[PDB]
Amino acid sequence: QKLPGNDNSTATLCLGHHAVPNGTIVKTICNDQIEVTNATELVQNSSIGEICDSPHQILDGENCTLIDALLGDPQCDGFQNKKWDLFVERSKAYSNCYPYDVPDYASLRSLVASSGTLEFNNESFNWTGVTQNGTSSACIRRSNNSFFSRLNWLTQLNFKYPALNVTMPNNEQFDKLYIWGVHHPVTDKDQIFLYAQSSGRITVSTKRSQQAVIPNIGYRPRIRNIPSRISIYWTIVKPGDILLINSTGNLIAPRGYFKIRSGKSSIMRSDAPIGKCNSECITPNGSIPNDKPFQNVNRITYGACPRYVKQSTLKLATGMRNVPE
Amino acid sequence: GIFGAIAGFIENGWEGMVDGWYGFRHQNSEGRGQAADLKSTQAAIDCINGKLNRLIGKTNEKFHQIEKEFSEVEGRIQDLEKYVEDTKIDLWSYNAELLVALENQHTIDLTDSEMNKLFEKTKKQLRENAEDMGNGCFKIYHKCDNACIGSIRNGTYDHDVYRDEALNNRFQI
Amino acid sequence: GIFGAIAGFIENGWEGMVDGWYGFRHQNSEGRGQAADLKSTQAAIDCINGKLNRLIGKTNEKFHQIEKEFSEVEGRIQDLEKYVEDTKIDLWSYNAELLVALENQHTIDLTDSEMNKLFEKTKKQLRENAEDMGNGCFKIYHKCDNACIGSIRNGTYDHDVYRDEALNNRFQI
Amino acid sequence: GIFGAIAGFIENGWEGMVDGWYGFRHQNSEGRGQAADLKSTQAAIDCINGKLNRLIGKTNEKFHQIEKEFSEVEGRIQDLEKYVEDTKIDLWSYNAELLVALENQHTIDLTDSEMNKLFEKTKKQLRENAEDMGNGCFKIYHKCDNACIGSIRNGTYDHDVYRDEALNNRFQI
Amino acid sequence: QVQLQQSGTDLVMPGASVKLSCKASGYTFISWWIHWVKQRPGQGLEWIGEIDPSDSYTSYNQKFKGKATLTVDKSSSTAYMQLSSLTSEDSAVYYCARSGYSNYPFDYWGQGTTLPVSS
Amino acid sequence: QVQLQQSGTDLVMPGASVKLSCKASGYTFISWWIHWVKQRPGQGLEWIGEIDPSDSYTSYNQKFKGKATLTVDKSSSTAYMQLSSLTSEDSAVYYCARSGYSNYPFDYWGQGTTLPVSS
Amino acid sequence: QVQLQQSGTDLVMPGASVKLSCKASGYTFISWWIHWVKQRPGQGLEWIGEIDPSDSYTSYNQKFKGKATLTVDKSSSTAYMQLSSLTSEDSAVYYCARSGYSNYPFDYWGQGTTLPVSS
Ligand SMILES: *[C@@H]1O[C@H](CO)[C@@H](O[C@@H]2O[C@H](CO)[C@@H](O[C@@H]3O[C@H](CO[C@H]4O[C@H](CO)[C@@H](O)[C@H](O)[C@@H]4O)[C@@H](O)[C@H](O[C@H]4O[C@H](CO)[C@@H](O)[C@H](O)[C@@H]4O)[C@@H]3O)[C@H](O)[C@H]2NC(C)=O)[C@H](O)[C@H]1NC(C)=O
Ligand SMILES: *[C@@H]1O[C@H](CO)[C@@H](O)[C@H](O)[C@H]1NC(C)=O
Ligand SMILES: *[C@@H]1O[C@H](CO)[C@@H](O)[C@H](O)[C@H]1NC(C)=O
Ligand SMILES: *[C@@H]1O[C@H](CO)[C@@H](O)[C@H](O)[C@H]1NC(C)=O
Ligand SMILES: *[C@@H]1O[C@H](CO)[C@@H](O)[C@H](O)[C@H]1NC(C)=O
Ligand SMILES: *[C@@H]1O[C@H](CO)[C@@H](O)[C@H](O)[C@H]1NC(C)=O
Ligand SMILES: *[C@@H]1O[C@H](CO)[C@@H](O)[C@H](O)[C@H]1NC(C)=O
Repeated sequence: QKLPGNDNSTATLCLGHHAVPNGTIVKTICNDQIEVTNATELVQNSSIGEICDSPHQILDGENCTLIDALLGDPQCDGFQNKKWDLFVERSKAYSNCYPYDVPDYASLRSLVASSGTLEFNNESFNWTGVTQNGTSSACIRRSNNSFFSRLNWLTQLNFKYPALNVTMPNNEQFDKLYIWGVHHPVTDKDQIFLYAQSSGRITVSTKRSQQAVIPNIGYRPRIRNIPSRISIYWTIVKPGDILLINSTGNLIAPRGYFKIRSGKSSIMRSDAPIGKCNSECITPNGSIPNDKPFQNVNRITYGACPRYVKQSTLKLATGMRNVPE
Repeated sequence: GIFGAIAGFIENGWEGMVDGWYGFRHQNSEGRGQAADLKSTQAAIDCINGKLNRLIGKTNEKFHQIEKEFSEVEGRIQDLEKYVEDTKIDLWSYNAELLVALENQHTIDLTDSEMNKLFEKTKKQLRENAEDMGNGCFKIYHKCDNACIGSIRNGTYDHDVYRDEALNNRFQI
Repeated sequence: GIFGAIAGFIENGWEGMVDGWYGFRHQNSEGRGQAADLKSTQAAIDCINGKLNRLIGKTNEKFHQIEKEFSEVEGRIQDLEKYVEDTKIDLWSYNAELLVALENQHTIDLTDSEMNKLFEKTKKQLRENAEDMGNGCFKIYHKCDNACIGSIRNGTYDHDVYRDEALNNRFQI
Repeated sequence: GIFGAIAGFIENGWEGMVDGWYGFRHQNSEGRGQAADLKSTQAAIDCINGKLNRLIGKTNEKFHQIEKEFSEVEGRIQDLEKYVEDTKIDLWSYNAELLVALENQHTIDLTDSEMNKLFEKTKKQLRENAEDMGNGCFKIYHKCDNACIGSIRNGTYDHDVYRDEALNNRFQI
Repeated sequence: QVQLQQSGTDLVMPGASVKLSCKASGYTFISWWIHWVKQRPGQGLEWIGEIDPSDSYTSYNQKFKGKATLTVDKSSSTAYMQLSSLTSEDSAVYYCARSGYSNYPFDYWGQGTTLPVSS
Repeated sequence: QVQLQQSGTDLVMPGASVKLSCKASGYTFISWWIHWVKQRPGQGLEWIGEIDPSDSYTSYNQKFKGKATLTVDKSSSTAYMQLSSLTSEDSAVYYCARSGYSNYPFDYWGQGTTLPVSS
Repeated sequence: QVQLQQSGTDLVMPGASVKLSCKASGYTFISWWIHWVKQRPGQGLEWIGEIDPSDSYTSYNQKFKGKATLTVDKSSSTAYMQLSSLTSEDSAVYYCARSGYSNYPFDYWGQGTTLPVSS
């Protein structure tokens, strides 16, 4: 735009554009590196470093797992009747009770996290002729031998184990989740001493499903000086159905229902500390601002979150093309 | 950049345009002067902020999903979940890359279109009272190009009382 | 890539163009009249109907699929099925939104480009016989009746027999 | 939206360019000649080669995946795997079709834009010494010794002595 | 919908002047032209003139140059004919027609205003 | 494939006129120029003329002004050469060359027609 | 950042000539204009003149026409302002300012050079 030397009969009017100095390089479909005046970042590169709980009821799992809090671990007794929107499980979590192994651990954890509540109602179950509240040395609660708080270990009484046959109908207007299990002893002598029968059998059935399990007596590697395991099963009773628990031994009896529901709850595995914010999105690294369309922090998300992409940066051309000099 | 204005006949941009995006600049008898064009600048900002309201915000809520990190080996279900998550991530990464590239190309083409639109609007306002020199400037031939009869290049240029074609528009040396 | 015709120098659309999409309109000594342009209208209709062929009618057959509504609550498999279906629905919804936005932008750019192309064609038809008034009409500086008006609309323009009469009135008048 | 040059004002192509894509072809008193324009050809080649760089050679490594062919017939898991694979294939086929159509449309728009940009550059260079015939040619109203034809193509053409003579040739009788 | 309302019948003495009316509704009055057709019981349709409501452009038939005057009212969306010196040959049915421009077909017609010029 | 078929060998008496032929096949005849090159048995190649088949545009060498006359036949896709007043210095091999244009190179050449001008 | 380094204090005898300096750093010197403002202790700010570093365009105030002359040095990115025939009325603080163009506001200002014109 070299303007002439101002002749006083005829002169020029020029047109131009913005061209801020030293703009930003973006990507187009012709040029992979073109400079524009302004550009915005569309990928959330980093988080604030911590989870924080203003919109969502974040429940810190601490050194407790969701299944342990479901079962009633003495170190997880502080989670009784607790609701949440996101259970943050920590990598430091462990178990300090009787060893257990859920055969469908992922499914049980997913359904309990989707229900998103630990509210528990006790039922007056009709256990007749057996001994309730069995205790173990590997499960310590206030310096005494204890067990899971939501599970009832039923043993022999006076060297006799009558064949259990109980019934609790769902007369309410909601689903009833019954958590139970089968005890796997270590020896035939131990099985005889515990349940007075050489072999047990549990048939927890409803009006649309049945679950028959057999205890597997045998030796196992010792966890907390216990060579036995308890595999945990669950049963869901719809309104109008009837929970029929009949057994002849090796029953870890339930104590009530857990009131599963449908909502917006989930579970996350994270190690970030919990602070104070107002943030809609939670990643295992921490809460991110959900103002950018995309992210590269983590593929695990909860809430209104940007979509995960593999790109590190994506500059949208906010301004015009920069032509300096 | 298909209209060929920002990188075309305009050889370079103008550092110092701190108020607008497109503007006018002159040197007449009453000295040099600059002004910004509010209409084209506002139209460009309007379309770019429309893209910004489409992109910024509007995040879908995904509360409960599948597990995406596994600490053990299971087999079929693990492979299927990993395959589904990798497929979703690859498809969304391709969508993000294509959207960014297409919208950047559209933004540059829109800027070129707005610059060419302002240039052609000024050319149609001037009619035969000015000649385009190919630098994006308009050699205006009568008098007082942008001081007293040239603040009216907001839409009110008379182009009839200054039909001065005899001075230098059609003249012999 | 707005060419600045449909919302630029053409101030408003013509409610009354019952046939055709683009057209001419004259003001002669024999009265007013107007007619449509078949070629540009047919080109715009051809591209829009081609978009309609690739959109309307072509559907894929999906006979057997997975369950998408569940009455009971199993975990791992029903959550992968729900996750897969939600991922497919979100990807296809994004594809639909991007496709609709891109096709609408291309349609608007095409309909602007056809108007600008027809304007530039009828501008190149009359080299020094008409001047751009900048409102879409051309001040043609000679006695033109309906015969030469339809010749301009026709493509049988001469631009040489009227050149003297359109060059005296353009400059001396 | 295309411009109006490649298939519109530029009538039927030339086929004589064996070196360049765009160029000039004149008829002077010294005889006819053809020459290619390196700048517009190189710009179109650069953008087309960039579009080829996004696609050719850039592939993602997918080592272990799910089984996609089943000899036996099964239930939920096999149906889910088939559904996931069919969904991925359909989404990538739609992405490929949309990408091919969009890049072909942009390549056609780019070539049309480059031809129109070269024509407008030549028109701005020639000033009021040449006229638009509508065929895409320039009736240059001043004779030259092929030096003007050489100086128009590279970009070193001025009005020079050939302004008064060109105006006298344009405005006669 | 689009309608062109007209008066039914006007009794006018011979040698006088009348101002017919054609109320336009259901459409933008500026964008569409208004024409005028006269139909005698013993003759065919006869075009009288056309009016452009945007700027009041007048172009009449040669037979009706000094007979009819076409005016519009943009506020009330009405078009008027000022017939002058009505004779026995002017007793016919008058229609108002919406076309779109001068060289386009009459899209919608009026009901027809009979004008018996008799004493 | 593109090729320029020519006549084999014409034995023409001195002082006579000959009309050589260069049949074009395998390409669009009107979109490519045709040249003519004469090669003496002792000397090198000498350009004679060029023709544009679209409109029969002619421009010959300065030496071969009145000697050569280039014509084309768009129906049969053949380019002729009316050599007139053959002498002893006109006995040479004549080639026809396809081209993009006047300044574009000789893309493809014919087989060459030997023209012995002897009695 | 954008800085306009200026001299601190120059002691000049009356009736002599001084050449102030204003070094520009942190920005492109060519594309931004440079102005000069004089502020007396008993008066307000007074604009002297402006310079375009691209092609040395000069336009001064009517009061300071022969007093000041504005020059630039594109190599060292320094803008000069030569004062001629200094009197007692010229003893004031002089500021150099970067604006952006002629009619645009002064973005960044210099530190100001006090010029006591005394004997
Ligand atoms: C079938 O095969 C399995 C193989 O897995 C055998 O299982 C092992 O059996 C041995 C023997 O009972 C177990 O060893 C025991 O480990 C206990 C736990 O050890 C931890 O705690 C002690 C402190 O209490 C620490 O010192 C130690 O480092 C560990 O951190 C010990 O407490 C036991 O000690 C008992 O025996 C010693 C004598 O050896 C006494 O001095 C002690 O006071 C105490 O009474 C004992 O060492 C072992 O843990 C079992 N599991 C594994 C994985 O090896 C089955 O026994 C075998 N069954 C048959 C019928 O053959
Ligand atoms: C941008 O470039 C300019 C030189 O043109 C330089 O002074 C400035 O420091 C650069 N900005 C950054 C953030 O590096
Ligand atoms: C487990 O958590 C409790 C409370 O958070 C803490 O007191 C205890 O030390 C933890 N256990 C270990 C082994 O750190
Ligand atoms: C429990 O079972 C015993 C069986 O002996 C029965 O007599 C008793 O009524 C039952 N009680 C309830 C509350 O069902
Ligand atoms: C077992 O323990 C529970 C406390 O969880 C108590 O309510 C119940 O009465 C106990 N039953 C017996 C038989 O001690
Ligand atoms: C219009 O063109 C057609 C064919 O091109 C032909 O009738 C004639 O050349 C033209 N007619 C009129 C009335 O201009
Ligand atoms: C035309 O451009 C060429 C570069 O290709 C160069 O010789 C010069 O700039 C121009 N030619 C002449 C003779 O000036």
